Amino acid sequence: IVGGQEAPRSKWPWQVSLRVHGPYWMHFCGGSLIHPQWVLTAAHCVGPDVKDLAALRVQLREQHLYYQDQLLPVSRIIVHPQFYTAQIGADIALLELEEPVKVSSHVHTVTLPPASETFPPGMPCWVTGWGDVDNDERLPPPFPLKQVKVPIMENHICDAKYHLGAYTGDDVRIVRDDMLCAGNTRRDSCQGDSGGPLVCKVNGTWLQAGVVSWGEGCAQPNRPGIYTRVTYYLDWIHHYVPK
Amino acid sequence: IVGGQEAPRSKWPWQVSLRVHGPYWMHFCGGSLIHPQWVLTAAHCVGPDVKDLAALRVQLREQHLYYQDQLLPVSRIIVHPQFYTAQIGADIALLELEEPVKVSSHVHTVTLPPASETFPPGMPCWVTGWGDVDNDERLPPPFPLKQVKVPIMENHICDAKYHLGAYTGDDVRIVRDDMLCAGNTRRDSCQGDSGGPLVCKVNGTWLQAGVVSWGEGCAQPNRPGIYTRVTYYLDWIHHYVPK
Amino acid sequence: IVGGQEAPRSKWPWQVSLRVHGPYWMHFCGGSLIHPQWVLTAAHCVGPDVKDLAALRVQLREQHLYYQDQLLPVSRIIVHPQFYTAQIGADIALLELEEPVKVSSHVHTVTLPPASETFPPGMPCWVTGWGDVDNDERLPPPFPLKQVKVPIMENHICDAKYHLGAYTGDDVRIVRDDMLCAGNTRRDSCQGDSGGPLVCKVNGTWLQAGVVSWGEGCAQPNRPGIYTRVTYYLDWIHHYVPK
Amino acid sequence: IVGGQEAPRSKWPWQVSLRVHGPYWMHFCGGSLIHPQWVLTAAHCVGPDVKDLAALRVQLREQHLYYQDQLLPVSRIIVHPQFYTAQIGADIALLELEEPVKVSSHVHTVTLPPASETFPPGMPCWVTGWGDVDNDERLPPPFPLKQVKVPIMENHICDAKYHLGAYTGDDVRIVRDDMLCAGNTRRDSCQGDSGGPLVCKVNGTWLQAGVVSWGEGCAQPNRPGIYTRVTYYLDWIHHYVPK
Ligand SMILES: C[Si](C)(O[Si](C)(C)c1coc2ccc(C(=O)N3CCC(c4cccc(CN)c4)CC3)cc12)c1coc2ccc(C(=O)N3CCC(c4cccc(CN)c4)CC3)cc12
Ligand SMILES: C[Si](C)(O[Si](C)(C)c1coc2ccc(C(=O)N3CCC(c4cccc(CN)c4)CC3)cc12)c1coc2ccc(C(=O)N3CCC(c4cccc(CN)c4)CC3)cc12
Ligand SMILES: [Cl-]
Ligand SMILES: [Cl-]
Ligand SMILES: [Cl-]
Ligand SMILES: [Cl-]
Repeated sequence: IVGGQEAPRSKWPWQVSLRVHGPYWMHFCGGSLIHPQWVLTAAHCVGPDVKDLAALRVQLREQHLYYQDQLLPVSRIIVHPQFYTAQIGADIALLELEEPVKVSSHVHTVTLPPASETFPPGMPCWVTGWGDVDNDERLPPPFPLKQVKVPIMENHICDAKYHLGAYTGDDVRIVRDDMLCAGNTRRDSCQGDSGGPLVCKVNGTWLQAGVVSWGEGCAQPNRPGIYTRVTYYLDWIHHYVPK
Repeated sequence: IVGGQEAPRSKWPWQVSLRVHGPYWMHFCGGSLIHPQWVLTAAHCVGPDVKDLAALRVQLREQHLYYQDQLLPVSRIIVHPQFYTAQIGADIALLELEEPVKVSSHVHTVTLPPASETFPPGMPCWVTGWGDVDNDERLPPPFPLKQVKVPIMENHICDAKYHLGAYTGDDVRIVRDDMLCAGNTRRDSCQGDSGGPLVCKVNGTWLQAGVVSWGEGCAQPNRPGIYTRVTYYLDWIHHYVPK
Repeated sequence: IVGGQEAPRSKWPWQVSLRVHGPYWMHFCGGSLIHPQWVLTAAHCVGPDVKDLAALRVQLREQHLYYQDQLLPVSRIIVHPQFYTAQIGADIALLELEEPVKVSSHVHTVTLPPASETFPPGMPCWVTGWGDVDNDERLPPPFPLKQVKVPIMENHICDAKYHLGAYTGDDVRIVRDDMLCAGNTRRDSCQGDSGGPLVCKVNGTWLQAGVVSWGEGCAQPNRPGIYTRVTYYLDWIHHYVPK
Repeated sequence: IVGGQEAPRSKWPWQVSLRVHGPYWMHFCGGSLIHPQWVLTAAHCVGPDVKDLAALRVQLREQHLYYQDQLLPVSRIIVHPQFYTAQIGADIALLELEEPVKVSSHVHTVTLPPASETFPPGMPCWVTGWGDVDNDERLPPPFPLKQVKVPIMENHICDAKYHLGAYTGDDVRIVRDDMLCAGNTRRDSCQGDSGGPLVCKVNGTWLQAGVVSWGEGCAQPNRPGIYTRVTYYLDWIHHYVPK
């Protein structure tokens, strides 16, 4: 997270951390608890090439990474079959937990938006994670969960910004219709935040609008953060996750 | 270049090296001389973002990098407007030199293929360059130009390989129709070879079939190297370079 | 620490961590609390060149680095004037804290040895710290304090080992008389453990025999760890620290 | 070499490069041809631990490293038996070549000084090598041999300078009697120049005064380059090398 601060312990009860087996169970990507037995994340965290399930675990909301880990095994990785790279799109994946989590006020699910939900330009949303704090700047120990408030950007404007200072033809889409943009040169998600949630409070209810997907660096001029648009893939999500 | 060997001095008179300004004028991609005032390279080497032309120079065929440099400045960088990433396609670009080069038996242009040549499996083709000699292994000093003979794999077969060990659906195309596949687990191009030539001997004449573009690593199982298919982009090239 | 295990919370109440200011207050050496206002460490951790005192802080016994830091600033750095490198000797230094620490069962001083204790082979001795767990392997998060029991090797025997596989003449002393050897190819201190304590239980009391100083790598054949012999430097220490 | 320039091809016919076996025969240290069958170098380049002779070769004077290598095998490494580290001293070694070199005006021996030779403070001398061009700045390709003119410094002054900004007692020697100092904040030897020659023209004859040994960084305030004093070790040298 670039330009944020450390999150209050009471906030973001759905945030998860994805961990890969090595010398330790290291954080590589974020995710969100969308049902007691399912995590929503980015396909590029876990694909497109097939991964060993035994080398992956999930960690539920933690103030500080690694300090009080209680690692959860995963029973299935479901990567959207249209995914090959984040720039092409379909950057979305599900992880089915081995058990349902017992929900509490401290760890619980996020609400998905209705199909019709339009998160309008300017709407204040929040992105969270334990990613880098700037380009090539790691989150320092003790690895607090960070948050930053970022406004939704309209696709057409976000696409136009990506074309400024580029050779790419103006009518050739960079930011595609299954993607959503947020952030500026002071506030953004960054590497390690991938797969985590962009959430917006709509009439007082928190809805997950996006999944951290990609961008050109973090907080760079004319290069807002790009997210997979959750509304776009609701039907695919609902094919596996109970409503 | 993975596999193969140091090129004889008499071969590949069209090979160029692209250099970026820093503590020294460092090699970062290859290219080919297609006209005395024009170099053909990969878009990903010089885009999609606009770079400072003053910080780019070209070196004509050299047996060893850096030893006998005579760097040439560039007046224009022209990048295919469809280009955004190598995995999407249109990985092709042109550099106009500030002056025409004087040609000779040692340094001269390569012939572009007619629109109809398809470069089928079994054709004798070579890829050349100063890139890495295996995944994450640098070409050692004194940096000789390398060459390797690479076998063509038909696009549909190549695409099908790219789907083995992938989540990507089998009918979601990975290797696109403007690309070409060649190489195996002993013979391939690698990082630093990008933008250079794949040339095939057709009826006694060397034609440039491909521009080194991408792949999943270098010389990995089921993952041939991918080239930009030059025939696909002949009309574009001819918008800029005289016939 | 190579080998051994995470220390129980009740053990080594004297262990400290030295921190250098940067993107975070990073652990770079250990130390020991020898008086409420004084820490004993290795000279090589803080010298021979004079450093900015404002950029140094000390953390008292913590089970996990960084998680619950309460950093304490330093008023004086006193380095043995014979010191230039660890291989020459006099690898010993004192830090005066700006305030006295409040002691308890969890955090308190270690007892210095009488001038006459020699710490012979067979004595039960432990070395503790947050350093590397093998040559060039970092202690992973969450950075637990480690301990390992290390066997003492008599100085002359240790010196003779240091000469095996060396050009150095056998009568040119390597392990000097102000040093002490301990450890083997399974149990040793390592980088990041420097400046911390080697403690040996003598007649029911824990005494600090050694300060972690140097060695040829960590847990390597014929190369025990080398410590600064605390008894050699008692008079110096007592020039500064009250009895 | 810090602050130098590329050497004329006619200069320094005694300079050699020491090469270690890996992915290529990489330069690690300098040396000097002091007899047709012997190279003078620093012991820290090849010790104090015993090295495999088969993994070492010598390269005679070359304008550019790696370009025209003709690598020479070594038949004996002789490391001064008093050597353990450069800061202690005796940082001097001999390599006996498998054959005598055939001398020419382009490659030939350097003259050693007489025992009595005093290279006085201020005398202009030259150091040469293919080392780093500043702290942590590698010599760029095509790796030219560099030179820089450096004045001799008196030991007592050099020792005093090393004490400025240090905790080390003023009467505790840092720069020892077998060492010689030269250089300033604009001109110095650096890592990779080790073992190469410091040469001074005395009444029109070039004599080797020093062997590049160590220092605190390169070209740092109050930290001149330190060399092994060749006069000090003449008798040891003459024990193996014919006069
Ligand atoms: C994940 Si990749 C490594 O991405 Si790119 C550097 C190619 C990339 C393409 O578009 C981009 C657009 C942006 C960024 C970028 O700036 N990022 C940093 C910031 C980050 C980020 C993350 C989270 C949030 C935010 C928002 N602020 C940003 C997103 C990535 C990176 C990119 C990649 C995608 O598909 C691939 C397919 C293959 C490979 C691959 O294996 N290689 C590349 C090709 C190479 C090769 C070279 C020559 C010849 C051959 C033939 N043998 C091979 C071998 C190694 C790599 C990839
Ligand atoms: C200890 Si240092 C960093 O030197 Si060494 C790595 C060659 C060393 C000398 O003896 C040793 C003996 C052992 C080890 C070693 O193996 N270690 C790894 C393990 C570690 C350790 C730590 C804790 C516990 C244990 C026990 N298991 C071990 C101790 C170090 C290392 C060494 C050193 C001491 O005094 C110095 C003074 C100066 C410098 C220094 O600044 N430089 C070296 C010289 C160099 C230079 C080169 C050519 C010309 C010039 C002139 N401009 C300069 C510039 C950079 C470095 C040092
Ligand atoms: Cl919340
Ligand atoms: Cl040819
Ligand atoms: Cl204890
Ligand atoms: Cl000369």
